[PDB]
Amino acid sequence: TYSRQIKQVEDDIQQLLKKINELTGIKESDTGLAPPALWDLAADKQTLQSEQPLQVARCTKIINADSEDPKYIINVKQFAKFVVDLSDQVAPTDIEEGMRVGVDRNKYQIHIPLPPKIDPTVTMMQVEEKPDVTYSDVGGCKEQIEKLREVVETPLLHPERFVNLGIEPPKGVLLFGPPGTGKTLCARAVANRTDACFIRVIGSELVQKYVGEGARMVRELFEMARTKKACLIFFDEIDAIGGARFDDGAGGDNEVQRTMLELINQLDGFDPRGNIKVLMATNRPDTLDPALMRPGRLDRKIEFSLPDLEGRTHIFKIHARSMSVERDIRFELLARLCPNSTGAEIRSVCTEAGMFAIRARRKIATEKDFLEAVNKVIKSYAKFSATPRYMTYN
Amino acid sequence: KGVLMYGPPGTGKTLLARACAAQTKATFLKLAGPQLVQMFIGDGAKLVRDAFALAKEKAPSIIFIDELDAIGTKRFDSEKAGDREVQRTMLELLNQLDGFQPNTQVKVIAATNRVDILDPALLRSGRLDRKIEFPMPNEEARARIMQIHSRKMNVSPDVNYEELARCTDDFNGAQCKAVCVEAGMIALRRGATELTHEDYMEGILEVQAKKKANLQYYA
Amino acid sequence: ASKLPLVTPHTQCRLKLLKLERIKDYLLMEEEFIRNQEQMKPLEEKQEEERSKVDDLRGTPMSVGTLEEIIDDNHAIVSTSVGSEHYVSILSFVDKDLLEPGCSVLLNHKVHAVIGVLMDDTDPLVTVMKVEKAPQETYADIGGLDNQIQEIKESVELPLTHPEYYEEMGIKPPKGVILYGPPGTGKTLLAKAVANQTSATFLRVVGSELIQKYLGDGPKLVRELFRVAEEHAPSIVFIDEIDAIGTKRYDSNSGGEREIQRTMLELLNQLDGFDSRGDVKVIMATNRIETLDPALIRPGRIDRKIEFPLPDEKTKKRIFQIHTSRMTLADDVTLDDLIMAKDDLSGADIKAICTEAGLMALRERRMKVTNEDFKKSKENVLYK
Ligand SMILES: Nc1ncnc2c1ncn2[C@@H]1O[C@H](COP(=O)(O)OP(=O)(O)OP(=O)(O)O)[C@@H](O)[C@H]1O
Ligand SMILES: Nc1ncnc2c1ncn2[C@@H]1O[C@H](COP(=O)(O)OP(=O)(O)OP(=O)(O)O)[C@@H](O)[C@H]1O
Ligand SMILES: Nc1ncnc2c1ncn2[C@@H]1O[C@H](COP(=O)(O)OP(=O)(O)O)[C@@H](O)[C@H]1O
Ligand SMILES: [Mg+2]
Ligand SMILES: [Mg+2]
Ligand SMILES: [Mg+2]
Repeated sequence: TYSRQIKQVEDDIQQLLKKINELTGIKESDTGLAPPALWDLAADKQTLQSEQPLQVARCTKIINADSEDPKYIINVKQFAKFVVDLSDQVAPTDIEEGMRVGVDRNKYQIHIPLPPKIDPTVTMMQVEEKPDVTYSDVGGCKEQIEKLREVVETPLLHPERFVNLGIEPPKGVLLFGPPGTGKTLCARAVANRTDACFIRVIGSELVQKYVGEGARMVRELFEMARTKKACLIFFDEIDAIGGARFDDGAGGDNEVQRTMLELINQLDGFDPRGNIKVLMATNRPDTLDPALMRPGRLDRKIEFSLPDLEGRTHIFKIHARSMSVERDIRFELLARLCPNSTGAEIRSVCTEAGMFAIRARRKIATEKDFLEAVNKVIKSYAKFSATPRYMTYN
Repeated sequence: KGVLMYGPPGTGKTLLARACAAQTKATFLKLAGPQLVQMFIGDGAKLVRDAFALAKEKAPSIIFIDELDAIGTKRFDSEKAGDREVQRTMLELLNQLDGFQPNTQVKVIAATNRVDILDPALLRSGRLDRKIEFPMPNEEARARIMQIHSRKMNVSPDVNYEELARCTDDFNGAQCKAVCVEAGMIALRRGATELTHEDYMEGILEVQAKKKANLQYYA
Repeated sequence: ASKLPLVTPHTQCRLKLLKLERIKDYLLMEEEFIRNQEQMKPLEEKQEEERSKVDDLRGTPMSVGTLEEIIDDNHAIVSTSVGSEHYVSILSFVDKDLLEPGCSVLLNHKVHAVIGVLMDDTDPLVTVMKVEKAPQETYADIGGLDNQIQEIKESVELPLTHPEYYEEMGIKPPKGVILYGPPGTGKTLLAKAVANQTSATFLRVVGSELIQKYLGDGPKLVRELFRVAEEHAPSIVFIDEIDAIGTKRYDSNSGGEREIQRTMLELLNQLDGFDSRGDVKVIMATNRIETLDPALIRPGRIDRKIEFPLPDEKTKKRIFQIHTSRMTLADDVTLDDLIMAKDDLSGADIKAICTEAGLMALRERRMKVTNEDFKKSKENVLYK
């Protein structure tokens, strides 16, 4: 009944919100200013305290010290090199050589040491955040998980069963099979459960534009990794980063091989990486280099084969546990109809047959809705199939 | 002046170089292969002559170069394309080692695993003198190698290393070391504390990396 | 601003009357409280006095710098415009949330301290790849397919407009769509109809322009393409003629075939990486389907595979009806003689005849198109 009466009493109080919030100060949509009722801490005091007593302290880089005296040799970006001194506020302990320090603009003396440069394209490839894939989603390949999981996390979660027995456990592992088998999926489950830094690297990010540029990114990776206590490096699609050394005539693919040699040097020999565990995952391993396939770098060699029969029946129970189905369907009949099929196809069977239920009207799939999806995915897309020239890995 | 070690990659080449760094009390100085490759021109060239001037200063000093085929790739004539800058760091490493103004104060240890890649200008006789090769272990060394890495493990006296060296053919010093670590982990699965002979034989099947396909229809 | 998101009665109820009269009380009490601040503590205007205090703090020369790190106790290392970088402090009116490494900032002139941040002027490649307006007419312009028109709405349009049908089924929509067939059958034409209909941002790139001239510049362009696609919205990425990345070799590319391959490995990542993908649909189109890598066409990266046939002789008659709709067609012509002229004429051949026959009319200043226009049209278009 009171059709306008609720409306205009709604409208003015929705306006009376804005009409006084303009009288407080959030307005003047800025080009980089703050909320005005938030900066009141530095409004009178620290405006004249963080500015007028505090100075700029231009940052530099130290070449070396010398004996008998401080007399530090310093360096800046393009300008000259000076001979400098400390302040009183810092000890001469942590002014070690090759270290960035802040330096005043007048006397040129050292104020404070700095953290080193991180080369920010290496900073982005730290994962910081965990996916939602659990080992309960990697069904069908239980023995491959167990032989993997005893290398990555059991020395980290229990570093006493290995020490007191007196064995140094393996450090590297590669994961290889046909595509769509579950290689990248199983690596997501490791980053889910772990606790150390998980630094991922995709092998097509180390190809650079200059000469020797890509080999320096391999160092800055392992520089920040040795600072951490335990860390887990993930290499994906490493058939890009190096296959083999084959140089003939005109030197071709020479530049990528220097990046691959620097990676080999950071894994073995001469005061080693310590507590860093690597994890590669390739698609065709026949191209890879024999000096990289050597144990001590890539100890475990987990195979991801195609599921046999009970591997397949368990995958249907994963990708169709959460969908409206007829109760009386059997999955064991379906797994006999897909002889050499990947786990990726079995998911696409389940997602296709739900669409047939959405095609006409209905709300739950039937047994024949699966069979209409089997011959379309398996036997009608069989021209592509992606597998049979990858079982031979060529 | 100048030695060269070469061979298959698991035969132990770093292992002598880490041995000699612990024996002589001189200035040991180590290098990576692709460390002498820089974006700006002349920086890789300047980086070489700084090293042989620093080892000139410490008059007892030996210098080590690992994975020399990063820079020592054979030169080639090509139009329209081709790297040149990496040849500059090599052509000074030829000269700064041997040629004009020689010296006998530093010794060079070089380690590669492939030799046919290399430019013959650095295999001449005087730049790299003694070219020693590291073959794969024949039979008796494989008994000796896995005896070394089985030192810290609780091994029962049921082991025949002459048998274990003989059921491991075509391995190298890395793979023989890799058997001792894998057999030391299979016993942790079954809860045993000592090592038996069958733990090593199961460790060999993991290092060989066989493919399991339903094959019991022979014989 | 975002004061209350509840609207759910949607009637003349007392509850909608009561809720907003509660909010009427919370507003006026907030008003009358903050009214008493300037009554008892006038002390400034607060409209410009705190503003001009800031504006007299920050100098009239305002240099623009560049972040490269942040230390959280309001001082960070910033880069000057020259290259000599400093270690200045950060203010409190600086709203410390829009500070990423590489973001443009505002420094002081004297002590170079971080005053403000600057909005970015981006980008001369985002606006290259972003389709601004809707291209052309609707799905009614196509005619004759009717089986795969349903298929593309099934994967793109219906997941966006009706997000209820998949939830009641408990399913996720199919990921990738590829379109293949003989040349000129309407592959690019259907993607215009999707760009007509959708509300998502639509990104288009030819497969030929993925290849570059510098090393590593190719895979860098793929990484920043899917960067742009994710950072907007639900979005559609359309990649046209992706066989052209592999068939043609160009001497501008310094790396040979083993740089094309590293480009394809990066694209092979971006479709099914382990990173959380988000809401980005991918449409791909080609005519040489047997050439490209089957590792890229596996289910998981591309789910639906749609074939286009050559037009049938009753669907050809539909196409002549479409492209001769708004033209003053003289009654001399018979369209059925034009249908079986070529046994396998595409849909592109029909529009090529219909436009060129109109051009023959303007040579003689006419307004209608006769039969001998079409007689000399197919001699000009087809037979050469
Ligand atoms: N055993 C499995 N159980 C459940 N899902 C699986 C399984 N194997 C694969 N999948 C499906 O495969 C997809 C991930 O495939 P993944 O990326 O691991 O392929 P891959 O083995 O890495 O090959 P590629 O490198 O070509 O991607 C996921 O959608 C996942 O649902
Ligand atoms: N079935 C059709 N219905 C309506 N118009 C069509 C049809 N087929 C082709 N055309 C006309 O042909 C022109 C070109 O079509 P389009 O380029 O989409 O074919 P294509 O297969 O994408 O070509 P290409 O193989 O060269 O990419 C369009 O402008 C359209 O007007
Ligand atoms: N007696 C031995 N003979 C050969 N190799 C050994 C011996 N003892 C240990 N090793 C293994 O050889 C490895 C040395 O690596 P190495 O073959 O020098 O690499 P590369 O030759 O590729 O630089 C060590 O990891 C060590 O485990
Ligand atoms: Mg993968
Ligand atoms: Mg070595
Ligand atoms: Mg087209």
